Amino acid sequence: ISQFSEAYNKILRNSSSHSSCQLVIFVSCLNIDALCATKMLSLLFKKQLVQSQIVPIFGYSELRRHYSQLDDNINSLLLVGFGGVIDLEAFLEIDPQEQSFRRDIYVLDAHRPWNLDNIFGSQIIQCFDDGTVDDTLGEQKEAYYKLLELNDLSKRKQRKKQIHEYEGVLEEYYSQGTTVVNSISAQIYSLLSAIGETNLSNLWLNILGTTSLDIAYAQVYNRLYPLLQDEVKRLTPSSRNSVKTPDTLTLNIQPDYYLFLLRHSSLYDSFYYSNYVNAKLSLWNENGKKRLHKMFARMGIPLSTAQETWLYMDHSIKRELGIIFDKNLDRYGLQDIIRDGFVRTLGYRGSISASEFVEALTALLEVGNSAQKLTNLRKRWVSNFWLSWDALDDRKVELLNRGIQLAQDLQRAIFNTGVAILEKKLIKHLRIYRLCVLQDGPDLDLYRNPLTLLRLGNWLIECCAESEDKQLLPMVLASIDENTDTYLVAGLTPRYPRGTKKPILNNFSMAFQQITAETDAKVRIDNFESSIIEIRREDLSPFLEKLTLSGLL
Amino acid sequence: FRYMPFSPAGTPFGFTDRRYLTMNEVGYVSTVKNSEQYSITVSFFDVGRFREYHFEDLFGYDLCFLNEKGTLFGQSKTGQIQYRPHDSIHSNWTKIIPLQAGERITSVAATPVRVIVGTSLGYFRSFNQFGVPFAVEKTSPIVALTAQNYRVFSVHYSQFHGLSYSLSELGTSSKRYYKRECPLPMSLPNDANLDYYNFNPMGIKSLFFSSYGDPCIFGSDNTLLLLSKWRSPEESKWLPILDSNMEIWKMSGGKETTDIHVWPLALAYDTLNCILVKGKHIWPEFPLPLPSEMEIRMPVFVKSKLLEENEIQIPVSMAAEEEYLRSKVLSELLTDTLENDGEMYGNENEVLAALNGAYDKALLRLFASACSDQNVEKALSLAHELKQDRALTAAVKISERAELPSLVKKINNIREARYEQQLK
Amino acid sequence: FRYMPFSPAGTPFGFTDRRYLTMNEVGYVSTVKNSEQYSITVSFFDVGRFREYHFEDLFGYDLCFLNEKGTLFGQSKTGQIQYRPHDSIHSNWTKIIPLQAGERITSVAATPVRVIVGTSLGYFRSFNQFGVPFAVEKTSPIVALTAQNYRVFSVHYSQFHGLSYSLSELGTSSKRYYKRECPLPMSLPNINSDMKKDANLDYYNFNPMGIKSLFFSSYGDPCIFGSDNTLLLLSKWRSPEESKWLPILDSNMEIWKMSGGKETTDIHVWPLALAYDTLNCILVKGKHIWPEFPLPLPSEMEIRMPVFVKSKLLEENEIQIPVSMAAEEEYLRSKVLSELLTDTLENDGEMYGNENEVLAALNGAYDKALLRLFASACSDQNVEKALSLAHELKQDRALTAAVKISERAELPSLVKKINNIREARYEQQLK
Repeated sequence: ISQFSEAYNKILRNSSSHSSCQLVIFVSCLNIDALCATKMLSLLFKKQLVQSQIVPIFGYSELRRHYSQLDDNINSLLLVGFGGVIDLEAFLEIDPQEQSFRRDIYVLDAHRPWNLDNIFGSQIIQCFDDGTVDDTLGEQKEAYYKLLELNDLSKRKQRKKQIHEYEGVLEEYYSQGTTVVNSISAQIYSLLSAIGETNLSNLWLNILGTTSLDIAYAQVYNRLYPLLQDEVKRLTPSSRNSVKTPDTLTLNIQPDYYLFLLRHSSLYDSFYYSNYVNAKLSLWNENGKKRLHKMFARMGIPLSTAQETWLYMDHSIKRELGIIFDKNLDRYGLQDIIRDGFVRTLGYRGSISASEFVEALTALLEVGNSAQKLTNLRKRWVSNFWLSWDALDDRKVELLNRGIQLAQDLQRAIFNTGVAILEKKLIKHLRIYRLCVLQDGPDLDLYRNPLTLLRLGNWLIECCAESEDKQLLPMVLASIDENTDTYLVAGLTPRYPRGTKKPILNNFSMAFQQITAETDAKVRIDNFESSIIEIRREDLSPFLEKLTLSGLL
Repeated sequence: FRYMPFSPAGTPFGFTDRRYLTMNEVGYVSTVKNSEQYSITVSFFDVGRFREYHFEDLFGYDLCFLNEKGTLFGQSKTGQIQYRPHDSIHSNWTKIIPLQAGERITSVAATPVRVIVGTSLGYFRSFNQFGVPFAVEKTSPIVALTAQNYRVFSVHYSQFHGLSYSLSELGTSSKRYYKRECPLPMSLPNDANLDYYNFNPMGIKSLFFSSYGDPCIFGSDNTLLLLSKWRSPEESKWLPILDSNMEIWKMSGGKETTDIHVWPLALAYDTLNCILVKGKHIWPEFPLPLPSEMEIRMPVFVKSKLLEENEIQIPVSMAAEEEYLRSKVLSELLTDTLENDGEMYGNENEVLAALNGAYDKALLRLFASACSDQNVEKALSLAHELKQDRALTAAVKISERAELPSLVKKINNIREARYEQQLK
Repeated sequence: FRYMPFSPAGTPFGFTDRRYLTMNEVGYVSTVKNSEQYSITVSFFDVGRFREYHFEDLFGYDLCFLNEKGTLFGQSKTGQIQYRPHDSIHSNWTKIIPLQAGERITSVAATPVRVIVGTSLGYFRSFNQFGVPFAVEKTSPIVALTAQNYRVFSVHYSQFHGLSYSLSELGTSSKRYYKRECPLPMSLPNINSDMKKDANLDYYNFNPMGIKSLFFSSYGDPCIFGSDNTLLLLSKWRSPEESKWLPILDSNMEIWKMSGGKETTDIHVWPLALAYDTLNCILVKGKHIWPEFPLPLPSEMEIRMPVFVKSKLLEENEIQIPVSMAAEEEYLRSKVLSELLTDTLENDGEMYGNENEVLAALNGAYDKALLRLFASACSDQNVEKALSLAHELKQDRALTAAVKISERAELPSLVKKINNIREARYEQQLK
């Protein structure tokens, strides 16, 4: 219902004064795509000359202590992706006060399950409803529309069953798993194009966020293979090379690989994550530590000209892999390596693509630093978030490589224990899933912050990415570092070996409502993403007993 | 003869895949070719007034015209046109113009209340701002169009006779003709230069209307022509008030290059807006050039005399003749504009007072030179061209210093004759 | 299409190293080249008023125009012009017109109050008698110019157009247009393949348009004489939508009648001056159509309307024309001249002081010539044709004479029809 140009002009006139008419935006730090959408919105507000206030919020239980206590004349609140599932208007009471209301938020939710009240019956929740979903549960035109108003003994009895007929279609709905169907990069960049501001930095920025979802889903960005192509041609800066210009930020395309961060460095530590790619084939160590030695130590890898040979004349060897894997194409047919990709340059200072670039932003968000420990743990993640947001200037150079050298040990750290829990053989296929409890190993500290955990699962979902022609169910892990057994347990998604036909989002959050509804015996859902909860030590064993019988898939 | 699609201030493709569709004082419209379609990108100079936008071209439009309210597109092969207003209140409309065998649309134009479409066979189809047809007229084939408000200015070129222009006004009662196919004095031309000639057979680089109501044209001969007194056919004539070759030569130092051309953008009462294009091609490419302003100069010079007297510099005595010709044309047009249309900005009186003061001052420099060479008779004719009464008093002091008592009494007879006519 | 420098009545060099620069009713200007320079000698027909003089040329001035007050010289290559007044009151002046590459001065003109300089690109630069520059005007390319002390007459032609005419006046405040680029249907010269070895090829190379001479008449009517040997006079020039060209003289019929029906080509007509009844010319005898050194005595040739048959003149026989045939030609000649003289006196007035005696004699001969055709219609019993001839009479005394011709021819019904015309004119005169 909200045409994209209209809300911008409408939010322009509501706070454009040179006083404390302050509009304030909110963003989570727990997602990479959540960042990059906000950054481009801020800078146009700079050149439209408006005063602002940016606050990060990491926790879903924290939202009350950051809004509902400190407000004076904020008319224009803005928020990025928080309330697609839980209704905030039930979470936060706002009485109707002063039909042409006095304070209006927007919302930029990116998730699949929506909330019917937030689009229909909108009076303060001006949601982003434009040509996003044209089929916003198109059967709803009589269910709640007759729920609003609700001899007659035989007539109303039928009328209660029609309500009960409406009740089931609101029972199967609001009982679905979640993803993000369309990235928040897609919306606001399309909005700016309706305004029409030509800067390649924007075109460099919007493609970053959709690149982040390349490891969570598949066919979401497969729709955006044209929308990457047309813009880099329509925003063609030049037909010539027009060489030796230190400026101008030229944009091109070049092929690239799952074997990653190569152009930055280390065909050495590729050896690990080449075996990641052979972990996608049939092994983790055994044949490859012979098999890699047909394809790799063919050239001893130098010290000085390796600044030139695996920077420059590896183009003789990328060609050679390009003429190796063309004859590994009709015979091997493993198509996780050749990819189209995208690249940028700075005139000088090396070529940096966007494949490796999202990798540095994840690790640099991680490291780079009763109830008395969680406060001094929660003040960390907001602070180290902040040194990643300013990473989008040229002014950060010698901090850019800091995350780079950080990243190529963290994988060496995370692979150091993944190989341990395999060889321990503590994965047990009980009946439905597989359960693993990392009770204690070395280096437990790097598992408090949840962004590492999805990567550990991302490595662990791919150890079981062999054929497995029955029981394609992901796992649930367990780890503990701190007191009272906090146990940030989480679930994963099943994966496809590039063949989504079946609708596999999640079943656990439906069950996560169930166990949280039972006894409230020290269970917590205070963390933001529903795929992560907490548990007590004496509750994880009756957790699974409630889960091995409650088959909700 | 081949009927090529013409656009206002358009540039050809060359060895590239991109070009400029149209170009004016509002902005510029360009197209970028990709793998399967075309992509139209519209950029403006005043970013703070209008919202910049772009869209994909599925049909493949090659004709464009830009005014202060919208953008009009046209297809020469299928006759499909589309008008896109900048405001979201007005809805888009699409209609297909009927075309015969071998008929191609050569020029389009748009005003906020009327739509002008011209073809190669001379069919004149006019629409309103909603698409409702009013009349179908059969005239000469239109090859170039320009419009400000009501007026329709078409350049006609047939197969045998050719080279003519028409001037009309789309009034509320009926269409009135001020000129009925008068001959155009534009000079026709007798690799960058080779490719430009095929796409543009007449050599018309750009054409637009001035801010003071006079039609301007800029042909291949690089001479700015000014049509003065268009409301009266008895005194309607073309005035070449600016010569390209003279302006580049004086500012540079006394030389003349080849790669520095002058593309016209707009003329707003003092200078001609331009883009300095440096290179082999005569058409610009994509960098963002800064707009420049060239001061207006009458093309009256000798070439052998400037080399003997030596950026090339012009002396005092020689510049007085050029200053007299420039001020005489501008003062006559500004006087007729205010007495018929009135003020437009509110500061026309200060411009007129400063121009009339410099006109009488420049004539006194030539008046002083005639007295030094003892030519009393030439000095008598110069005194009659003075407008202000204070200029006649200053002419007496120049005459007394040059020891000519007979010339002094002749100035006083002009003063008594003007006072008698003023009291009648 | 390359242009050529045009002058009034100019002749080319031919097989010699000398030629005439210009020629008019005032005199003639010739030049003699003796291996390094040119020697311009200006001779006049009136030895009593002005004195013949000559000088040495060091710039090679080929363009010239002569009027009653001075002599103007112009250079087509460097653009240097020079005006030389005959009287000792005004001093000589020299100015150089700036010209670009390719652009050349094709025709010059000089009036006593304005200076007219025309170029090949169509630039119109006008100067006054003191040298003050005026506004620059850009128009069509000028190939021919003529003037008589007050107005500017320009002829335009290009490679993608055709011959036109313009009439304007250079006033004190601004330029006023009487005629603005109206089409002129004058025939172009048809050079064939056999003309490449002819001796008259040199005349068409210096003048491709074939314009031999052009000048204004004594009463103010524009005249032009092209390569088609037909004298064209512009009638009704005060009305732009009513302007008409009327041919009143043709040389192609007069040569054949005077030579006794022969087919020789050694007789031509070169127009010098025309003051309403006689075109002054020189009888040039020889192969060349252009004059050379020493000029013969001028002869007089009265104007005649070109209305004759060729087979009928041979059957009825210097060739002589009968009475009956000459009455039709006399009616056409007098009708054109009486209409132009009437409009001239009612708008411009008298010029010499004897226009009333010319008008009275012309109107008397007009009514007398119509009665000869009126008598022939009554003899062949055509009563209806005689009725239309009576309405063309102007004088009241001519209607009385028509009654006596009708009574002698025994036509009583024709007599009463003349009286109805008389009563109708008296009623209109009293309103």
